[PDB]
Amino acid sequence: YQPYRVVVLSFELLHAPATVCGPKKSTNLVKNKCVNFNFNGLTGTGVLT
Amino acid sequence: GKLQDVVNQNAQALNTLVKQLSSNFGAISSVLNDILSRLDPPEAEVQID
Amino acid sequence: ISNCVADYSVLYNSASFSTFKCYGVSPTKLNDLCFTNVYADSFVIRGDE
Amino acid sequence: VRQIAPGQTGKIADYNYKLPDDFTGCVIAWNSNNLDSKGNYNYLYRL
Repeated sequence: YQPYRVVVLSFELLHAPATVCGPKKSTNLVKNKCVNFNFNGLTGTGVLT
Repeated sequence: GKLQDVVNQNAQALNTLVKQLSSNFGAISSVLNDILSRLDPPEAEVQID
Repeated sequence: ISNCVADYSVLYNSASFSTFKCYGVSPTKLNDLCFTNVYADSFVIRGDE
Repeated sequence: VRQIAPGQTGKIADYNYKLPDDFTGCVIAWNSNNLDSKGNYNYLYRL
């Protein structure tokens, strides 16, 4: 019966540009090589050409 | 006509196979890289399965 | 909430809370994503509610 | 006590005691307010 404070956060996850991002910051690009990329929060393994 | 119908049936079957890669079958997404960039390993297994 | 660089580890590593419960994501991955629009809601209810 | 589960986050899981996801075995906990608390400043955790 004691009071509790409640916060509810809600968000979308992939839309029109990012506009709120996390605490990490960029590295420099490496091309023609297998990497694990991350652009605005969309990951994947590939080769950037 | 009998030779063209073989090419038409072999192309409907390969187009259905590519189009089924955009179904989620009950998971939270159809993209495998968005399940892996949003869930920790125990929760992710139930969605990739 | 918009146009930020929000840290999230400053919240859940602080042990102020008895209920942290994320739904579409996992709390480990929140420092890697970008959220497009964030809403926050606040109220006070009883214990069991 | 909720952070001694296979896959959590906070202080005890991130810095003190971490369980593996492939974990088999039981977790037991019980309340000891009298015998341990005289504040007693010998029990420590890593910040």
